[PDB]
Amino acid sequence: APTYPPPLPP
Amino acid sequence: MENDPNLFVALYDFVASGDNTLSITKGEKLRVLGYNHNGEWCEAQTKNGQGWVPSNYITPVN
Repeated sequence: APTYPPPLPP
Repeated sequence: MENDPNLFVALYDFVASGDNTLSITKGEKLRVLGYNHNGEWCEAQTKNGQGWVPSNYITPVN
């Protein structure tokens, strides 16, 4: 998994 | 023999950002393998492959 957070739910 | 996996459905489209993420489309079925350390990313399988998707972009489906 990416070290940056995922996008918020749209 | 191993049981059929229970499945999830995608709630929203997500376009891969590279880095072992997986693009998914609203309505696709997924099999969940697990989560990262803080639960925000989910490692999943679809017809298009395997990779990380946002955990709250998917949900269980009967």
